[PDB]
Amino acid sequence: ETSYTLNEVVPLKEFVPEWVRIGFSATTGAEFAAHEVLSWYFNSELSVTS
Amino acid sequence: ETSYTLNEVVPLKEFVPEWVRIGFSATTGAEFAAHEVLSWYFNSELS
Amino acid sequence: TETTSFSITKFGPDQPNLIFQGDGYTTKERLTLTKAVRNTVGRALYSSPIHIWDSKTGNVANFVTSFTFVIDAPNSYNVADGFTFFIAPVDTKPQTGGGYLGVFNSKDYDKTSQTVAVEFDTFYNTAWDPSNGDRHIGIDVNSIKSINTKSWKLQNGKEANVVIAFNGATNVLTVSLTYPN
Amino acid sequence: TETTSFSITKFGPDQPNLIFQGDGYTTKERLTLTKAVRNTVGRALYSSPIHIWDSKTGNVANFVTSFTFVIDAPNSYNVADGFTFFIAPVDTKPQTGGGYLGVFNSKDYDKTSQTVAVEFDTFYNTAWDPSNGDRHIGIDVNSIKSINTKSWKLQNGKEANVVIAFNGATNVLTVSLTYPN
Ligand SMILES: *[C@@H]1O[C@H](CO[C@@H]2O[C@@H](C)[C@@H](O)[C@@H](O)[C@@H]2O)[C@@H](O[C@@H]2O[C@H](CO)[C@@H](O[C@@H]3O[C@H](CO[C@H]4O[C@H](CO)[C@@H](O)[C@H](O)[C@@H]4O[C@@H]4O[C@H](CO)[C@@H](O)[C@H](O)[C@H]4NC(C)=O)[C@@H](O)[C@H](O[C@H]4O[C@H](CO)[C@@H](O)[C@H](O)[C@@H]4O[C@@H]4O[C@H](CO)[C@@H](O[C@@H]5O[C@H](CO)[C@H](O)[C@H](O)[C@H]5O)[C@H](O[C@@H]5O[C@@H](C)[C@@H](O)[C@@H](O)[C@@H]5O)[C@H]4NC(C)=O)[C@@H]3O)[C@H](O)[C@H]2NC(C)=O)[C@H](O)[C@H]1NC(C)=O
Ligand SMILES: *[C@@H]1O[C@H](CO[C@@H]2O[C@@H](C)[C@@H](O)[C@@H](O)[C@@H]2O)[C@@H](O[C@@H]2O[C@H](CO)[C@@H](O[C@@H]3O[C@H](CO[C@H]4O[C@H](CO)[C@@H](O)[C@H](O)[C@@H]4O)[C@@H](O)[C@H](O[C@H]4O[C@H](CO)[C@@H](O)[C@H](O)[C@@H]4O[C@@H]4O[C@H](CO)[C@@H](O[C@@H]5O[C@H](CO[C@]6(C(=O)O)C[C@H](O)[C@@H](NC(C)=O)[C@H]([C@H](O)[C@H](O)CO)O6)[C@H](O)[C@H](O)[C@H]5O)[C@H](O)[C@H]4NC(C)=O)[C@@H]3O)[C@H](O)[C@H]2NC(C)=O)[C@H](O)[C@H]1NC(C)=O
Ligand SMILES: [Ca+2]
Ligand SMILES: [Ca+2]
Ligand SMILES: [Mn+2]
Ligand SMILES: [Mn+2]
Repeated sequence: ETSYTLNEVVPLKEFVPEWVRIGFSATTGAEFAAHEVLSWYFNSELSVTS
Repeated sequence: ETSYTLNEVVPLKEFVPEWVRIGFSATTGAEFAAHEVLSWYFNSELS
Repeated sequence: TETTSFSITKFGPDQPNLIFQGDGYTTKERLTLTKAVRNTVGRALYSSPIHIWDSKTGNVANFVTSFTFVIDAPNSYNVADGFTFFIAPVDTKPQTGGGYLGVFNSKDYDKTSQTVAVEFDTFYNTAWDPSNGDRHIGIDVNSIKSINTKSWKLQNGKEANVVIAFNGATNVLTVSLTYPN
Repeated sequence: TETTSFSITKFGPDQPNLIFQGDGYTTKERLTLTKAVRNTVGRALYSSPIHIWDSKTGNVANFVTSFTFVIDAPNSYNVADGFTFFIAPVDTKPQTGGGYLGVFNSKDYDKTSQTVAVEFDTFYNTAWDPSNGDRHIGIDVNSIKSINTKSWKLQNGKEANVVIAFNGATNVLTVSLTYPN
């Protein structure tokens, strides 16, 4: 039982291209653990007029 | 104001695979015309 | 639970979320499947595979698509060949052109097709189109000889708002073409 | 309004929505990025590209992603290295593994990286992680050093629900993880 929240003002347009791919990434090194995603939902909406 | 409707019964199960790819198509032959689309919306809700 | 959706108002020069086949491309906010050119077949499928039905439960998906296509014809006396919205296997590739709308082969029920397809046929093909000729909406399943038809009066140069839903339960496919004017 | 959505709640052997990179695979109905093995990198991407912003308007998208994840370590003391949700260019390939989470190649600001990522880092890397040495949720952008972090108590084997949202107007990314029970 515990919850964490974080948020930073990130101006996405100047770091990422108009078109982008999204997804998950996980790694291991000298030490390790198993990472698994049990579910995934995503919704993006973008207006098209200045 | 002019509509056309047609709703037939068709079991997709018996015909298309579980994973399909949807899209548009158009052709010509001896006769022709320009077939172009302007907007496209889609939504699947499978439980 | 397993949803998939997308809305595209304008198609840019580069349309990443689409896979173009045949002579299909884009030009000025719109998607162009064919030009007013003899013999051509241009298709455009959405890039990500869709989960239509689950075997484990037998549930089918409910879905609704909507769009605004348009047929540009110089002379309204010799229009061809049509337009389609198909549901085909992931690895779908363009098939026979012309009267087959680039989706089917032969007028017989070939199981290999696995592609249902609603169409807006704008040209009379004897061995598979309604005897009275007449352009028409038409549902298909593994063949070009429509499973049912509805005469349609082509309104050249005029865009047409179409909606197409499916009830995975009652398995009823409702095609719907309306001219905004 | 350009839009893209999908829900997945049962990954399968043949789960075509995704793109698997590295040692990523879909087993036990769950998306498996890595297992309890050394030096591996498992990434999975949604097949369809998404339009995050537009040039001829300057409009930026508005989005939300919700996912449940599980980091199961054999030993709760020695855990490494981290999970991550990322936004990268259309043709991303796995980058440096290990402490670099597979999405970055260095600590310096790599302008050409074009990758922003919300990381859940379970291993202290003295070279660039927060001095306190706590597991943390961090927001990276063009480098493995987070521009902001929040200490987080990893619950070995328990599933946390994460909710990340982005407001195109105020441009504030929001991330929330919650361990029910
Ligand atoms: C009990 O607990 C102990 C304590 O645990 C610690 O404390 C707890 C409280 C908790 O916080 C724990 O989380 C925490 O770990 C355990 O002891 C600790 O164990 C750690 C695991 O090994 C260990 O950390 C590791 O350190 C090495 C680096 O050590 C050397 O280098 C340091 C600089 O980085 C330097 O400062 C050190 O001094 C040291 O240098 C010398 O090393 C000699 C031999 O070790 C030693 O004799 C010398 O004395 C020493 N020099 C001096 C002056 O003393 C580091 O490499 C590890 O990092 C990798 O994993 C972490 C995540 O786990 C990643 O963040 C990181 O990116 C690394 O990831 C990849 O690891 C791969 C291997 O797993 C690399 O590969 C190699 O491939 C070749 C190919 O043939 C070969 O197979 C090698 O064997 C592989 O290693 C991989 O390579 C690099 O990346 C790739 C992509 C290429 O770019 C390649 O070119 C690169 O080289 C690498 N990738 C990357 C990107 O780095 C890790 O941090 C702790 O130091 C240790 N002790 C302490 C006090 O913490 C104890 O083990 C536990 N016991 C049990 C039974 O469980
Ligand atoms: C004024 O108006 C008049 C009248 O218009 C009509 O009436 C008005 C009122 C209105 O209703 C209009 O809509 C009406 O059109 C107009 O005159 C009429 O014009 C029509 C158009 O030219 C003519 O019809 C054509 O007829 C030809 C020949 O006869 C057909 O019918 C036979 C009996 O059914 C049949 O057996 C024949 O095989 C043939 O089909 C026909 O070829 C035309 O069909 C093509 O076009 C239509 C529409 O675009 C399309 O639906 C068809 O599918 C077909 O499309 C493709 O067209 C291209 C380009 O021509 C073809 O390319 C050639 O292909 C070959 C090789 O292909 C074959 C092969 O050998 O392998 C050919 C084989 O026959 C075929 N076999 C079978 C069983 O299909 C095979 C097979 O499919 C293989 O599997 C192929 O994969 O393919 C070479 O490569 C050549 O180099 C290449 O050029 C494609 O083959 C073809 N694709 C396919 C899949 O078929 C069309 O039906 C009317 O007859 C004509 N006369 C009258 C009195 O109406 C007049 O011109 C107007 N004038 C003015 C000034 O405006
Ligand atoms: Ca026809
Ligand atoms: Ca780390
Ligand atoms: Mn027909
Ligand atoms: Mn970090």
